[PDB]
Amino acid sequence: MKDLSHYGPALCVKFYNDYVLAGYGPFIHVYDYHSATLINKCRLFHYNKVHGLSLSSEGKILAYGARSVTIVELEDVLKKESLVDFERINSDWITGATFSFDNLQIYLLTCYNKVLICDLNCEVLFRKSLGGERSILYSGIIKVFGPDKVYVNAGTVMGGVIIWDLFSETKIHNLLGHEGSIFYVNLSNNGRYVASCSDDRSIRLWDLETGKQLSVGWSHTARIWNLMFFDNDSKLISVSEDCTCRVWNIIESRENVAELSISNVYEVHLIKSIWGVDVKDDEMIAVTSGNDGRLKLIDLLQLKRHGDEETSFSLDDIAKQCGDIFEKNESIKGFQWFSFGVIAITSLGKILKYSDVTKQWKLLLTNEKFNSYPITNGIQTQNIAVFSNNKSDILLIKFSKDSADIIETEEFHLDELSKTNNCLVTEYDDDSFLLTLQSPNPREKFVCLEISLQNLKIKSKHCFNKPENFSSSCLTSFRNHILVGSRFSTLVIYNLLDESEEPFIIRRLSPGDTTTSIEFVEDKDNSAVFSVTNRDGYYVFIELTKNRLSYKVLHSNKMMKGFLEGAFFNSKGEYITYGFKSSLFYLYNETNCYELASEVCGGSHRLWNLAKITDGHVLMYIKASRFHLRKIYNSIVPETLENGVHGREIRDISICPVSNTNTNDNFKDGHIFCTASEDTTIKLGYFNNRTGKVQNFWTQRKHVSGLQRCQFINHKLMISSSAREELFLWELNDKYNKRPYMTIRQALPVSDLRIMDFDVKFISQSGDFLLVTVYSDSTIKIWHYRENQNKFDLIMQGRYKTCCLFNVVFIALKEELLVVISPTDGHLVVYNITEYVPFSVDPISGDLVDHKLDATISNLPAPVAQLPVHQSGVKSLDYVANATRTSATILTGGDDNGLGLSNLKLDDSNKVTLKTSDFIAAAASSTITSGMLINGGKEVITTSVDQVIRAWEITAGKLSLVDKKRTTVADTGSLEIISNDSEKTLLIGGVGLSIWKK
Amino acid sequence: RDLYYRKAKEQGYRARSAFKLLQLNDQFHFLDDPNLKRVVDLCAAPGSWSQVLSRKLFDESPSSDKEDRKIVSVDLQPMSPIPHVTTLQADITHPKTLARILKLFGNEKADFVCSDGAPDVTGLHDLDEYVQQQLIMSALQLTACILKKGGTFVAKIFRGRDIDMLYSQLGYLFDKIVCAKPRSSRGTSLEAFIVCLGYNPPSNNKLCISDKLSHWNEEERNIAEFMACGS
Ligand SMILES: C[S@@+](CC[C@H](N)C(=O)[O-])C[C@H]1O[C@@H](n2cnc3c(N)ncnc32)[C@H](O)[C@@H]1O
Repeated sequence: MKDLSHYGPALCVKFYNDYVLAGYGPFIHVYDYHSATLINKCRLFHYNKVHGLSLSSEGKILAYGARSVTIVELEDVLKKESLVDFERINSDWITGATFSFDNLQIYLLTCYNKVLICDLNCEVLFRKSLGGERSILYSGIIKVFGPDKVYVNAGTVMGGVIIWDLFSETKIHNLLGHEGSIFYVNLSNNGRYVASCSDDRSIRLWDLETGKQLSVGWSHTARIWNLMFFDNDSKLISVSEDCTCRVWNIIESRENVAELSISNVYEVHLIKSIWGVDVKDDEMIAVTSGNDGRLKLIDLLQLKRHGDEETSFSLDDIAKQCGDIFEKNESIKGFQWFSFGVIAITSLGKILKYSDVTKQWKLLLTNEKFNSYPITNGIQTQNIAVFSNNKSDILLIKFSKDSADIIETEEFHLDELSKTNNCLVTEYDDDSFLLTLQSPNPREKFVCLEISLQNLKIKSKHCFNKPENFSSSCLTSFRNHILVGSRFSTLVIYNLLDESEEPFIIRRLSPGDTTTSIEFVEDKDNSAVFSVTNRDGYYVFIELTKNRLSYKVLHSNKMMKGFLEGAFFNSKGEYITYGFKSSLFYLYNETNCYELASEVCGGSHRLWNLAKITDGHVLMYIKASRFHLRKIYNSIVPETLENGVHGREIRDISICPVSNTNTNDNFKDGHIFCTASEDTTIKLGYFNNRTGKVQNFWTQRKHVSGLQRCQFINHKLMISSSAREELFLWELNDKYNKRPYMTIRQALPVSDLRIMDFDVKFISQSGDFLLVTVYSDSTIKIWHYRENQNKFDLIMQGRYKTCCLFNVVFIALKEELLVVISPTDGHLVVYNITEYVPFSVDPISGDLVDHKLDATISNLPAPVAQLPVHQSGVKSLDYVANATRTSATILTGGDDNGLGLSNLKLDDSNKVTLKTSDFIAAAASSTITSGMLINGGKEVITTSVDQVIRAWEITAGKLSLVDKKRTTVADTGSLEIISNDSEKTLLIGGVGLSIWKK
Repeated sequence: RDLYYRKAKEQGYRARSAFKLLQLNDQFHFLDDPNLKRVVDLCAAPGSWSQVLSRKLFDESPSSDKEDRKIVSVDLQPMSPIPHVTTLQADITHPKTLARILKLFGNEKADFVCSDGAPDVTGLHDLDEYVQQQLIMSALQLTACILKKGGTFVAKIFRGRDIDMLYSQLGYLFDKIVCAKPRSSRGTSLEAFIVCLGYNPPSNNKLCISDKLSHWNEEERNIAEFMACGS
């Protein structure tokens, strides 16, 4: 077998003259970080991950991890696939490694606080150690200040930081004060300071000269795994189990030596931990490496780099420039960003202009009509401001590009409207835009005006009847229709060519209320796709087809947290979202699940606006009687060097099966697949068949608890299950050009207890299917899923005993439908349900036929076969039937690290016999977690927690081990295999994901 | 959070882990022996295995087999007292901690030494497994002495990538090495227990058992026998 790609825990990262070197599983990855290009992947260790690495000035790399250490040439790492022959194994765990000052020796710190001085073949020359009783270390570093001044800085499990002089073997300090084990120690470059961190969640700054504690910093919310000084020892950066990277100021004064002060918090990795960090002082950039396999680049000067990121003005500042013109209780009530800066309007209808160039405010004009609750809208790209009020009045003003002179103005009143409570605008075409106005009277009209971009005159006015439960919240135009977002998750589509035509009404798209954005995505044939966001966090992608219109939901999901106020696609095709999490504005890359920026607004955040500008966005908002301008610049470097996968266990993996349907040509070089994680999400992505490179599309968040199973049951349907009887049927759409879409089709009825497993059998032509589920309480249920009424009907229920049931599988042999379970007692138990369900089995390829009878709940019959196989729980269950579907061979992997092969047969009289064919008692060193039959049952691939992938062959019902290979994926627990046309692709899941070829 | 956390509070056990030692003894039956007399619980905090030892050896035993029975439970952290248990706050490596344990028996070797100790996992599996092997090794050197020849030693293990090294590092010292999950052991944990039966012949800041078992063993892996435990 050959390993192709790996995404998983990346324990360390180093900046090196325009490279990032990342310890990435057992490899080093070398990136050109300005372009985010992966130059090479070089395997350094046979199986151990790289915990630490450092570079000599002359390009030698010292790397260590667990008991492995190696010295390797940067030039070889740049071009070779593997350098594992240079790996050496030390007898003890290696806590740290540094080059000697002249790079002629290396110093290895063991977990027992001994230093091994080695030559550059990693051979020991001598050892240094302290006197006294042993210390066990969870961290430590060797800090080389000069040729003969080497400090060993040891973080013990007991919570002391021992700092001692290497060559004299002399204790300098025993820094006490932490409450837990010490998980990282670092020293400032200028020799002034020690920093340590623990699982007490504190960072402690120590005086390296006096050994006194200077400052204790409490900010991180979980254990801290790494920290270091940067920016000439004026700042500290830390990285944590809480998935944040935190920057601290070292504030030096006379009266207190120095103190830590929190400066910035960056949430940068997926749940959970962050292991590695490094800073490039010149550019003030950081790099972090996560348990999720993400490598994140952080602009440490997001708020300062260009010098205009943050600005605020109170009404007094503004009055200092416009003059004392504001009345008692007058405040800014609307604002828009244009090329020149801001146009704002006050509660008394004063229209103000802020120039981004001169930084000056000035009064432009007053329109007393708009002292009656003015609303502000705009067409940013065309420098058009739109003012409305509650008295059916409208004011349009157009501004010159740089000058900001008023070059067009129009005003009008709409007699159709009594009171007006909502005004929306959207772009229409090269010459005009649309404006809608609504009133709360149910009998008044919904008014849409088409307005010239050139002189702001009305080209046409349309008046529509409002459907019953309709309050417009957002607006987009498409061809000759307007799509109007409404409350209650309603979307109303009107036809601008025929205001008497009945509107097309999409009700209840999501559980939420206000529709916040409608955005055109793509079109194909006679269908157009739209993104529709909802304030309460839900977003839906709908497909509008011209056949009269019809619609289908292609995608549905919920943001992790907070209000969702809009979403758009960037030039890379990534879904970008924005909204609020309580008082915090967010801009979030929802495709790859990382935050782009955030801002503390006014809690209630009643007045805010976001606008796109060249090289970023401007966020405008009112907070605490101040008008704030936050410029959100595109990062000076790429956001990530790897996007990453889950940062917790991957419990299941499913590849979308090949089909005769019209899967889009973009996916032709690879496969769409799902990972299901204990982090409670399902991630839908793609991998390239040749390179194993993985790309993310979506992170589905419906499940409330950790996933157990996900399986594509055919080319467009997928079932997942977790606990709380969460079982969801999903529908996938892969017909469009850039990404697949997935939406929930139905959830299983619920009776706490878990759905441990399921299996399905399709009902011939139907797209209906039978579903069996087994539960923690030993119950068994059989369901009929019917497409047209989109529901699950319970047709059978029963119980095995009381113990948990881990796996279940449908087996169709001859004209019988069999159910096979594997309880925790280690038995294989067979049920023949044929007589008790209104379905028939076709004798070959075993297809179900619907008898179209009414739904009765049968009781589960007594088992027809009970064979003991394993001495404990059965973790993996697979089967393959023979060519005549008269028998099946059943493969089981056990918690007893045994591998079982059993035979299920029907005789001429249809009597079921289950007999065991072979049992390998020591098939693995630990729990066997996956066991799949391939090549018509001739071969077996197994996975187990010992991180050894085993390939087997079956000859005459007997198993023999034919190949084995280690993976870095710890806690190896999921496996998926697909044939290419036989050569196979293996997806290997646990903590991390690896793709292999066989 | 689950079933056993609930029934631990119902039975007055300090932790759900109490059922792991009970579900263990539902076979091996090393605590159902009337002849069983002296036991040591290492890294016992907060003490639920010592409660189980107390209930089985005293509350649930005829007065006829309660004589010279002595339960010592050791942890560096201080423990709330348990009826019929001498709790020692000591380091399993320190001096008199074998001498003091020596004295609380009549210079008799223990029938049975158990340890359910484990640090909180970090999520870094290679570190978590290595640290767990450390605890077992250091626990093993007290068990090397105080254990009666032919007496069982029970310890919690991290049943991961390098467990097979521990099994054969442990071959030199036991008649039958067994490995068991109970059923109160969470499916989401890499947990298992190494139930070492029939203590066989041992040997005859400095050198420790971890480096001298690393000395002889070295880089070899064997697979111990497996045994489910509960009913
Ligand atoms: C998982 S807890 C043990 C659980 C306990 N046996 C029970 O069932 O209630 C781990 C314990 O190991 C202890 N420990 C770690 N190192 C030790 C040492 N060197 N000497 C004594 N105890 C130690 C810790 O104090 C901690 O109480």
